[PDB]
Amino acid sequence: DKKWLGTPIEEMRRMPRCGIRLPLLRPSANHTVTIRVDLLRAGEVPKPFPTHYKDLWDNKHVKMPCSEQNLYPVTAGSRWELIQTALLNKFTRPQNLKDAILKYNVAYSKKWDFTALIDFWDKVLEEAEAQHLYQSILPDMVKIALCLPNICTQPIPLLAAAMNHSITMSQEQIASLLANAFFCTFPRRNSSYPDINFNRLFEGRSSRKPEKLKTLFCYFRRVTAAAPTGLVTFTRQSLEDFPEWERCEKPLTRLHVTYEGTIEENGQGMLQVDFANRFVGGGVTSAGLVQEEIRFLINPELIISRLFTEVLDHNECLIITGTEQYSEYTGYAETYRWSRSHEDGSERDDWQRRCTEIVAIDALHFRRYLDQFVPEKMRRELNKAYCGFLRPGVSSENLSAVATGNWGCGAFGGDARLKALIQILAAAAAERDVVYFTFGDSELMRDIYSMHIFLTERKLTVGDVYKLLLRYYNEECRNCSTPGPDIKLYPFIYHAVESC
Ligand SMILES: Cn1c2c(c(=S)n(C)c1=O)N[C@H](SCCN1CCOCC1)N2
Repeated sequence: DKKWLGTPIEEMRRMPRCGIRLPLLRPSANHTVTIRVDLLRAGEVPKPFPTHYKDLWDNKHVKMPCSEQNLYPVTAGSRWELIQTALLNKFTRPQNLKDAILKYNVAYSKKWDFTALIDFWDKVLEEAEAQHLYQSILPDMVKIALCLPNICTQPIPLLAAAMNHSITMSQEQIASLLANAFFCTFPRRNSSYPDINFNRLFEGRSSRKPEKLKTLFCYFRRVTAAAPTGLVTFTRQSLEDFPEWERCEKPLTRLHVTYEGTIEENGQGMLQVDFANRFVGGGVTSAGLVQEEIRFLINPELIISRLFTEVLDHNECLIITGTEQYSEYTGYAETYRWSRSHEDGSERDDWQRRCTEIVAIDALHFRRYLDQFVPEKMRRELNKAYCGFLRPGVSSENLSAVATGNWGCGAFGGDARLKALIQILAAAAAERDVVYFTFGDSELMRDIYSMHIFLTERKLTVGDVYKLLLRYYNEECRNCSTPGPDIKLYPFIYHAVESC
């Protein structure tokens, strides 16, 4: 019968109910704000700040395609003018769009294949849908792209390694930027930053790509038909000091665990985990289609993090507040399908951000299964998850539950039961409750619940549990001569505590 165990999800903290009173929104040395805060009003499109376009072309800011420094060989010409001339042409066939995009990407005319785009337009879409694409949706996308200098007036700093910095920008500004990424307009982006131009979406034979395309066009149709009115914050967070895990005296927090539901639907208002690549977004603009890529497609405002977010080091994460859901889907990887348009019902905070908080924390890839039991590797994951969960200067009463699942399992070779306990410990250290979705695995739900209530009823601390993990490594893994150990982790823990 039972679909969930533990503390009722109803009893877990959610935004906006649990939220702090936000301080007044204002630009500072660690907070770039690209709109007029004095004109920010519910239901109104934000006004860019500053009024006129200002340009920075350097190694600390986004290089905007509309910069006067974006040049091409003719003598130097303005590539932004070239871009306008190429994209301001009628499209009636997919070749026309390929040819347009290549005019200002000439070096790539033999490298970039547009097969997935051609197949999408010709062999996937209905003729009426193809007609709406080229008569309406693509021209509306060109227009919002070419409007970039009036929209995105303020230089956008890169979220570089080791920076603790926030960018708050309008959903409209994002739309402009992402329309540019679709048309592959971002200069010098074709090494420690993810891809942002969408050229790899158009390439290859793949049945994923039509579905990706449908998801993104669903977004593009919405935001070019009627401007979104809210804001989005992107915060790179980088911690210097990490807990001494073996000395940590904090108790475990509450747990709800279920084999039904999703982070995104059932974890509304909670800190939602993105099972990230260290290049945020992973394969979203290319071949990937699992948990991160899906989330970046149905909430495409996440994709713009790729424009400005340097690859995550071990002590870093990216926290994104206010992205909106535009699509629903079914399946994943080979069975992923775009279903329909989604009307996001989320409330907005006092900064006009959707009450949706997503954190990108990248797990390690374990080519050898036992490697993740090595203390250094356990600590690495604990500290990554901890950095992703901690909100310095906020009381625990005001922190939502963490909504997560089988982080780093799948292609990355994580043990689900180890990673569950890791996330439980990190959450406990950050003084947050845990809502854990096992994604159909009822046995995993029962196991995580059983271990959690076992440790809770015996009042073991974070440190107590971590020490038991070290004992597991020292007795069962270290001098282990086979691919897996003699005894599994949870049984080992039960026997070791029940032995005391
Ligand atoms: C929406 N969603 C969701 C997943 C999870 S685990 N949860 C909790 C969730 O809410 N996986 C996916 S697709 C990739 C499947 N692999 C399953 C094993 O783990 C790694 C990844 N989508």
